[PDB]
Amino acid sequence: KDTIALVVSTLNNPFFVSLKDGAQKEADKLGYNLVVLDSQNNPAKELANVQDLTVRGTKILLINPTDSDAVGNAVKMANQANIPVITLDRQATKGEVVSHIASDNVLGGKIAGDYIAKKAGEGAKVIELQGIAGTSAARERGEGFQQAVAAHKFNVLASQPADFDRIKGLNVMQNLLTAHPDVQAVFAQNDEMALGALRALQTAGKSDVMVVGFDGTPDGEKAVNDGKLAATIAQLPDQIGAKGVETADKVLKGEKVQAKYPVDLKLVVKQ
Ligand SMILES: O[C@@H]1[C@H](O)[C@H](O)CO[C@H]1O
Repeated sequence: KDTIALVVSTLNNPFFVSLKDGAQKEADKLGYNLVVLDSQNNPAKELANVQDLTVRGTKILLINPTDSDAVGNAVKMANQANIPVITLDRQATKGEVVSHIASDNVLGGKIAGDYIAKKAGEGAKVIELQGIAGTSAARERGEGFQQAVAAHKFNVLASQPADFDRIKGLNVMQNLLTAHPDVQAVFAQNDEMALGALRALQTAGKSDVMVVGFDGTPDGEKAVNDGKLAATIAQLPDQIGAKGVETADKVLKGEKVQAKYPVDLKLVVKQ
């Protein structure tokens, strides 16, 4: 059996658990052996992971970068070892990559902002909880959101990273709340940060603030259904993982593939 490796940025996020499951299901279907390694949001750990795999008989590397710019060295190592690289969800700024599979994050950010404008109104006072700086995903969602900002004349009270993490999201929101009690809406660049922000609002007795997340994870969708989260932009993590293994199969089979494969987004609201 050929071995495909999946190096994921972290497993402490339901989104990446789903991405891993999607890849696992497809590997099983296509008869591949899937090795999963966790970089734990650490570029140093990611590099060590890739160095390790290059001598394990790995046929293809599926990588979800911890950082789009820092991952370059790891990609170049796979390149030297003649192991084809396919990036999933986040881009690699440097190094040779055969294919990239991800959502349109610029569109996602604009769509989230447009929905805020539709509910809280034009000129609304907003806070943005950004993802990990250095990732294409955070960068693109910010750009998209900025389009909605200019379009809807939003007043951005504060924008700050909470690293796609639920606990950091809670703490950052708690601190921002004390300095900006007049916030009307929050765009959280992923559901984990959105759920943390909701807990901060809960602790603070602020039920009047509209929160929009991103991912459509099981927890994210439940909160929308329970009326706590106003909306989330659903991605298809499982399909990103499956598409990665499928593309890996073609490459190994000598079939040529597209350099970029888009996966659809969907706005999710209650009802
Ligand atoms: O697209 C993914 C998901 O939003 C995840 O929750 C954080 O990392 C991003 O790159």
